[PDB]
Amino acid sequence: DTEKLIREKDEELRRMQEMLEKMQAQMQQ
Amino acid sequence: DTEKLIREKDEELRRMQEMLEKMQAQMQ
Ligand SMILES: [Zn+2]
Ligand SMILES: [Zn+2]
Ligand SMILES: [Zn+2]
Ligand SMILES: [Zn+2]
Repeated sequence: DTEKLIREKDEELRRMQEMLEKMQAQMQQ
Repeated sequence: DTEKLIREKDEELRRMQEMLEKMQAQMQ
């Protein structure tokens, strides 16, 4: 399914952005 | 205690490095 494929990939990208965000914060505080 | 502190900070960087590697591999 094409909408499901876009959605699953987009969520994975969102989860990775959040991880990077949490990592950068750890190297600050 | 300085050696213990260095290892604990190293463990945290390794965990971040390892998650970074999973992201790059995952984006294949
Ligand atoms: Zn469809
Ligand atoms: Zn997106
Ligand atoms: Zn889900
Ligand atoms: Zn966020």
